Amino acid sequence: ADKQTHETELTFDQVKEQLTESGKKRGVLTYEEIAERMSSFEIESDQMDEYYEFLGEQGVELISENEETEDLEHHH
Repeated sequence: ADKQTHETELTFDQVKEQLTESGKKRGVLTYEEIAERMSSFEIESDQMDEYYEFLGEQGVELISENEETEDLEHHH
């Protein structure tokens, strides 16, 4: 719950919360779209794993990116 800035620059926490919400809506998240936003920070795969576990527990399946179509009924 560590708030983002007014410039829409988010924190690791906020990005976590973004991705969380997105995954919660979809039921899925590709690993690299998750990594994408975390590229603003320095997040290793180890730390990512912790987030993946988190997401999984909330209700988000993490797919790769080379696959995706269960959620592809939305343009955006």
